[PDB]
Amino acid sequence: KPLKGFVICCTSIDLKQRTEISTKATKLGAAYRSDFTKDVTHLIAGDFDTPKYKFAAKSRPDIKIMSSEWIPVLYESWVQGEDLDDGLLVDKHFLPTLFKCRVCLTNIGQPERSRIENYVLKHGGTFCPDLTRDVTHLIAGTSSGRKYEYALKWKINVVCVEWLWQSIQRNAVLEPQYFQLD
Amino acid sequence: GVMTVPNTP
Repeated sequence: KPLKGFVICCTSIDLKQRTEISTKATKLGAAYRSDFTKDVTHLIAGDFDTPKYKFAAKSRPDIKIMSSEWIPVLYESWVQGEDLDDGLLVDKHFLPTLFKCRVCLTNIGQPERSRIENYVLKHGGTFCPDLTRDVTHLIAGTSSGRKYEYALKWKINVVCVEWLWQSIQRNAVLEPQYFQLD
Repeated sequence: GVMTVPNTP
């Protein structure tokens, strides 16, 4: 049982895939949890914007946040008879740090703007030069201007750039209230 | 009343 000792929980995984992941994980030797219990070791996440993800990032940084592809790929490799690496593909299927983030900026000059786009791309997010209603985070130098006012109207998170640096350090999207502008 | 707020020129 390669996943002996692993305890897997899901968040923002569709019911069909959740069933697939639970069964394959259990057949690989893992335990499966519907609720986020203390013994969970891996959180398979389809989104950052859920109570379970927020709980992991805030209170359980020991827990590994995984993409939905991890268990299907590991399972197939295992039943195909291939010799599993001792890491069990975990290092290849961490959820990208800024997965599903769509990051826009305002009131920050060059080259800082160019560097921010570079880090958003390297850490798995989408960079948005124009504010749209689907942006998830507006990094603002000041709480003023057109992008900022439409972010308020569109209910978009407005954060200071430390949100980006600390999320990158943590390998998880941190919550926005911790990075609200003064 | 806009689709986007364009990147600051």
